[PDB]
Amino acid sequence: VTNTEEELIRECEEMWKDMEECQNKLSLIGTETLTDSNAQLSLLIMQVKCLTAELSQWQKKTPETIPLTEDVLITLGKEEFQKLRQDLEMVL
Amino acid sequence: DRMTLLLRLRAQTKQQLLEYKSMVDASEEKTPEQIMQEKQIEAKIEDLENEIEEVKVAFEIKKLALDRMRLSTALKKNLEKISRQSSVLMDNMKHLLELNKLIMKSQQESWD
Amino acid sequence: MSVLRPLDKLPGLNTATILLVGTEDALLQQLADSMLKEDCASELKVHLAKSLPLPSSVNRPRIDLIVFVVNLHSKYSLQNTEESLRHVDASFFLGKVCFLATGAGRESHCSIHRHTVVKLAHTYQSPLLYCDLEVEGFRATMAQRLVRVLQICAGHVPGVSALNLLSLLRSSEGPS
Amino acid sequence: LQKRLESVRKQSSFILTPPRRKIPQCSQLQEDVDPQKVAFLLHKQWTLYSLTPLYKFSYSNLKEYSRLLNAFIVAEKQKGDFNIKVIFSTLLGMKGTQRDPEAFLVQIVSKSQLEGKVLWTGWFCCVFGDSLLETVSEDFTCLPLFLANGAESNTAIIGTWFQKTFDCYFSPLAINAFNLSWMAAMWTACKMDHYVATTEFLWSVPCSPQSLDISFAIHPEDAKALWDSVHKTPGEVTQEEVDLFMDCLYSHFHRHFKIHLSATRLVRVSTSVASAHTDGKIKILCHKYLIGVLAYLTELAIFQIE
Amino acid sequence: VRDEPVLLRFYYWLSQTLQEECIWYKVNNYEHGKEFTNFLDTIIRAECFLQEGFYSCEAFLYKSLPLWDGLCCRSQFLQLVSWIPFSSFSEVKPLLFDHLAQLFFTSTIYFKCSVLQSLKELLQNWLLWLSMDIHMKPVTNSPLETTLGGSMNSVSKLIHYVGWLSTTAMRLESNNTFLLHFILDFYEKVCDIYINYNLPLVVLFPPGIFYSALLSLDTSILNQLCFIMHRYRKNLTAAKKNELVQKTKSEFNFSSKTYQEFNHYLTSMVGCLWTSKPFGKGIYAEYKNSLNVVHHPSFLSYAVSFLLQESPEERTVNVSSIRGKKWSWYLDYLFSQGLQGLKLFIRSS
Repeated sequence: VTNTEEELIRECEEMWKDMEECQNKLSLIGTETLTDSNAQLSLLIMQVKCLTAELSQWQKKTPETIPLTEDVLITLGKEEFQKLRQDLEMVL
Repeated sequence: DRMTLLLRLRAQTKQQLLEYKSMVDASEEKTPEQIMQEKQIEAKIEDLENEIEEVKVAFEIKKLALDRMRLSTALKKNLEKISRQSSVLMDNMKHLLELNKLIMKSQQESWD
Repeated sequence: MSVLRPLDKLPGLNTATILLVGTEDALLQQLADSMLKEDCASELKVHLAKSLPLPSSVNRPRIDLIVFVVNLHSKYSLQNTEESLRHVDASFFLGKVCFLATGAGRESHCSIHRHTVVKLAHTYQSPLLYCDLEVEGFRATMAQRLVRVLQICAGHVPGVSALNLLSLLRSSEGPS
Repeated sequence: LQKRLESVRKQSSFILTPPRRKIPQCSQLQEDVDPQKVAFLLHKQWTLYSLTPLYKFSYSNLKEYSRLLNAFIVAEKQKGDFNIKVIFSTLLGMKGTQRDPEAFLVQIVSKSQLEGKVLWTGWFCCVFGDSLLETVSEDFTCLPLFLANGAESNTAIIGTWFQKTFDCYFSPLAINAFNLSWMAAMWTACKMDHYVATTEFLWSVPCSPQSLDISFAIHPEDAKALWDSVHKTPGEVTQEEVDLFMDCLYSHFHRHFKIHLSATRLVRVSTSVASAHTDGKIKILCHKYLIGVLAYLTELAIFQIE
Repeated sequence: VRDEPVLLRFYYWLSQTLQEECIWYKVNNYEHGKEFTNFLDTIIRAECFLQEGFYSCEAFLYKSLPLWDGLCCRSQFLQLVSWIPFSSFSEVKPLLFDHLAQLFFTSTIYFKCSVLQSLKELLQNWLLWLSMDIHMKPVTNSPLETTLGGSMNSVSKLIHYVGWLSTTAMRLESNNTFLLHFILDFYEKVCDIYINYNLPLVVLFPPGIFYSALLSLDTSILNQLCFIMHRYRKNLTAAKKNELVQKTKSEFNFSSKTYQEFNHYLTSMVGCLWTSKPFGKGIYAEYKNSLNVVHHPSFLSYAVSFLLQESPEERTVNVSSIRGKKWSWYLDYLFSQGLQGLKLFIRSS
């Protein structure tokens, strides 16, 4: 349980380095305000640029092989069985 | 229980990293901007939200299928060998089968 | 400088915030006290604001949600909000700006039109909700409603993003 | 029934008031309009109510309805001699649209125990109420607006009688504080070359445990020179003309006292034309612009029904 | 009585009753709200005795759904939306379905279950009127296939909107079974449209509901999934008999996109139960036997209890050798507990 803890410390450490690399690329983009005369055009044209931006990203991501071996899924399964027992009392 | 904290902060960090990467891909990738009508723009909005809903239910059903296969093999290796948690796990399965038998009789009488 | 952006710094570890923007100080304080009654799995940090642009503070976290509590019995809450949405970014309007029009239960003493805040939300692409914060039973329904928006904008659920909240809160009249 | 369906969808949508309105014309009194009747209608205190359209109303059955009303309101005072008698008087020539039904007058005039003293005055009318006429049948008579003069206990015992005979129900009328600013801008859009009163405004502060009132007076020759600098497109009163006229009145108050009155609530507008209040109290002080105000009150009275 | 001024005067009274004597127009009295709760109990028994909603009551919900928050007699307000009569789909969605979806994804899950209990009673009374509207109209000499075809896309976009409400709110709560019982109770109303209502339209749900119910941890969700898919076979093959008669006139025809989609549902569910090939097109050392009838975790409670009732002096646990003769004894124990929908599915499909 301790070695699968420190694997999840290290996998959350390397994606913390991924987001601060994305934070340093995002700070170069400056200020962009919005007026009243062209507010319907400056929010819907960029939504076409916004919905295209994760269309490549949700298709790049595979079903992720999360490395878990033993003694986490058993303890999460008993917590799942404890909430399944309360849900079948409430639906009764 | 620290493993729920590790999985919840891992899913939160994955969601924040995915929305940061989509914000960087929105700031760095552009479209050709022309003079267009509004209804073709909202038609592209509804077609893109149908396509992004299709790939999000594809990723959700494949990730949930991998999770249920790992939980099925984890419960198979759990109930292969008799352990010390069986004395409450057998009582929990007996209470779940009695509550499910009551839900079967209630569903049959309610349907008739 | 005196600008606002939702993405400059780090949020933290299971910690979100909310920027309560309004003119009334006794009405938004009871909304701020009622959000701490409904418990959750995240640390809540309620920020109270008068009018945008804010003063240059350096101890501010990453902002996940800015609500604009306008009053339907006051034009002073509307004219400060019109000066508030000039100094904003277009990345706030991807599902991170909610509106609250208080005074909707009293249709005898109202001081601005209902179609005005619809037209303010239609050209700026923001969801519009109506609630009366003078009733303590209505305020706990409102304080439940600010938490489940803040679970989306902080990214505490898998699969639902901030622009997924904008697609669910759309408003369009029937073309027939 | 299909035009009853199309009037719901304008009320179900958020749009119900046009942003560009017409300046009201000079309503000249015709020869069919009685001059001695309209002087009695002026300088009186009125309470407004809205009403659903009536059933089996005829113009020749008023003699039977006068005897049933005189036998009932004496009896309601006995359950809790009276020399009172109601008069159903019909007025002519007030209508501008020919499809409107005829308005009439209901008084209570005391008899001569020695003209009697009028204790209560009821008035049913429909001035430019054409949007509700095609939503009713031809059996229905559409008189939405009602004005009462007198005590509220005499209103409830006669308003009981319209519930049990004509299958209707009275509701209290209320005008919003947003809609007082449009009718104040309409009263400053008038044309005058005669004796005028003072434009009186009154705001109330909602953020107090007690009441706080501000009396505010504007000279109307100073109001007319303030209006035409704002009013630049003639013939139409727009959305931006009224909201910039209220903003320069608020900025005139702001440089002296540093109190924002745009957070407050406007409750009383009294000009040279008429005086208004939010709960339905009106005092019409002009006869040349009589039906222009009363068509605007039927413009609100259909909206509280629908 | 279908007289016109007896219904317009009832419209003119009760619209003024709900407007003046409402909740938020008062000074927050609990005693007048109890009488307003007692007045709404008279309305919900009068709309059910008449079997059509009043024209005052749907006009009040046009003006109150922007003004409602989600509490303060929720159960009397969600039954007031349950008996609204049928209209067009484009008129309901700016006035009801936009203001419902602003409160559906944001309130609690007891509100999320009470919307789908209200919409399954809305799917009762709308399909009850459309089942007998064909019978009581011999007047129009024109064919009614444009009017039934105009009523076809009004109700198929109804179920695909609530099916879009069901597969999005599953992602919000992240697979709770308490919402999943009342999604499949809403499709119990869908799957009885040709047998009980005689309406020639077969609509299907997107498969985010399907693999969340197939891979659920509950036996009763798997019984109701095998109940609806048994009803989907008897609705579609009887519509194949409707396609075979109406081929010579080319009037009542179905598209070929619902036959290839239904083949994707039937092949993928027998690969997770019977064929032992769980990887298909939607889903892409015992990975071929991780998902079976006896290897599913909801039926694993019956798999442990089968080996205890055979011999309660056990030493090893062997759940993978249940084949042949004691596999029929394992199906005899599952059929006796009340799995009647799985018994009718295995004898037909």
